[PDB]
Amino acid sequence: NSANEKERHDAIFRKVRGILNKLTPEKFDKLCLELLNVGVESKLILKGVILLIVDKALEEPKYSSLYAQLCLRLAEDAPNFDGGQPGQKQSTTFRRLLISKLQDEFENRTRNVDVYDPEEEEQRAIAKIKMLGNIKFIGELGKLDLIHESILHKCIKTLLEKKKRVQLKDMGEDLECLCQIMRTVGPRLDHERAKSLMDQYFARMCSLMLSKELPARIRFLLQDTVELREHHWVP
Repeated sequence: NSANEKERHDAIFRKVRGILNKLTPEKFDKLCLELLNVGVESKLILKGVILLIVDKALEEPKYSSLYAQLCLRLAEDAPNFDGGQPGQKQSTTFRRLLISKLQDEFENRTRNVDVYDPEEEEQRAIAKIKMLGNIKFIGELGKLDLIHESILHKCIKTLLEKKKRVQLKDMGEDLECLCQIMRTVGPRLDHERAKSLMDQYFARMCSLMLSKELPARIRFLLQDTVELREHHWVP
């Protein structure tokens, strides 16, 4: 294309970043409409929009919920650019690239944590916080059927895994995140084919809720989650 066409694309991306910056529960409705007006033009523009959204989500995980809703709107309204049958769950360009991108962030954020596996200690603690933010955003997307079962199980597996370095006394926020995910996605993941895997997860959970190394709040949070499953997740 031309140099001006490249400039036009770059100005749109700078605009998308601004919109994401001032995104709030109160402004959502309006800014969401603006984003839809300029961020669905083509495949190329969709790729950048997704890159920026995930960028912001990991910077402010507190708003995962908000950004997840933004992805839902785009998934439903953005036009398809790939080349389905009636009654089949919708499949589009946006949906496909979103799934792909989160798989990418998950791999990079994982590598940042095991980079050491002094000053380096402060670095690891920051990467450990990024990984949790990443997992929380994934949970929120799964809730709206924007990502699949495979990556969710991958999140659960890393949260329950016991590293040699880390000590049982330092897994509070890791275990707290797990209970969050479990209450958010647990019911949809726990179907017949998955009985074996899930049974395995909750056994591991029961043998930790009585640990003297974990705070009171943590082991009470595990007990409440376990009890919910024993009740077939029925309210």
